[PDB]
Amino acid sequence: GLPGMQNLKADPEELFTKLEKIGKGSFGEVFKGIDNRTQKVVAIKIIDLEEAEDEIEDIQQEITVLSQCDSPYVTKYYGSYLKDTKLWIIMEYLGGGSALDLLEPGPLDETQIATILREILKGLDYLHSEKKIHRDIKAANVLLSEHGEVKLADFGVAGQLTDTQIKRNTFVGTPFWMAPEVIKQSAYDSKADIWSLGITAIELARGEPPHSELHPMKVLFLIPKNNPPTLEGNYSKPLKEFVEACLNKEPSFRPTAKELLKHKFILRNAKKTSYLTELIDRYKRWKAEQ
Ligand SMILES: N#Cc1cccc(-c2c[nH]c3ncnc(N4CCOCC4)c23)c1
Ligand SMILES: [Mn+2]
Repeated sequence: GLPGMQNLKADPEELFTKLEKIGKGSFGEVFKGIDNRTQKVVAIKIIDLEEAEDEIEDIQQEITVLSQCDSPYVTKYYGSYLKDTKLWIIMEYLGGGSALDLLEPGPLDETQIATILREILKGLDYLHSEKKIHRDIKAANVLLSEHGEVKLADFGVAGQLTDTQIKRNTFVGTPFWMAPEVIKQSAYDSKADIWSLGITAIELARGEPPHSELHPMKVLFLIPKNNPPTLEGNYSKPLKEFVEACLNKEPSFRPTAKELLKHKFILRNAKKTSYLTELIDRYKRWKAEQ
């Protein structure tokens, strides 16, 4: 039973005008689309189910997790449609670019980094309160609306905790951002997302996560072996400390998302999300001169 799945008589090729490919998600490509009834722009992920086996279970879970989320900090889910062998997953469209794209014209300043991290933390606090774990936190999965609103996307590997299953052990995520306990498949919880947040903070400050120049297989031994990464360069002490707070090998030593919302780096530097339009405009202009 796939949540939000619509009637098979509903033809998504009739209900939506599929436009250009905007990227990829887990299991399929993502396209920009227009909802023909409201004229609102949507993001559509298309999965060829015939081109899949033992992935439908992971596909169902992504949809279930998305459907149970109701937050200004998480991409909205508008239902699923089956067209022959292809599943159309309709999601909220965010036109501002990902935090990673916004890094292309040049570095971010600490106000921008703090603002983005604060909104990610709002999303993480929501998910964690709902006993959900995102598991793929990185700048490419942090999307902005054209107004500067920041939301979490890519629920392809998200997990659910229950009163019976208080911890997860599955190997999921993107190597460079994965927590040591996830890579070693130890019992883990929401603290794994706090480690990925620390890596994301380095990425927002430097433009790339640690070990970015290495093969992802090398990081599978390096992350559990090495001391946790630190933020190197001329960055503020509160920013380096924020990074260090997230990047502790001991998960119980990592603060919760709610606690990090009161970190001095956030409180001293974060500003209204509306200021992020300057970053969106900077990217639009840059793109136009490439
Ligand atoms: N499954 C999933 C998935 C993963 C990551 C992001 C999104 C996504 C939702 N709304 C969007 N609006 C604008 N760009 C978006 N992305 C598409 C992926 O490439 C980058 C640009 C999205 C969906
Ligand atoms: Mn992805």
